[PDB]
Amino acid sequence: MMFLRKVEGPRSVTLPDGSIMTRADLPPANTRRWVASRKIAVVRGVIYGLITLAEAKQTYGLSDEEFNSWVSALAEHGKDALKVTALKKYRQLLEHHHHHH
Repeated sequence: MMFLRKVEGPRSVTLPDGSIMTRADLPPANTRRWVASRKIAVVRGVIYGLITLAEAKQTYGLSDEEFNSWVSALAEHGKDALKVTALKKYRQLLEHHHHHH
């Protein structure tokens, strides 16, 4: 089962403004203490780095409102609610990824 994203060598993803993080620092739903950086790392890590919210909800979904509260903290400006960086990208990307030339 191969994916369109050839990622393995990089090992770490870069968040829009949050440096690089690996697939090892991901809170495996359990975790111990969910701190701000810890929570924000989940939403940015799963959505921007690894998988879709389908898997991120089944694995890292914990409580749906809880997950929303992380995104809400990352939103700040909620007029459009779609202009949220992590969500806008996860939404816009589905409509034409790019075009390699």
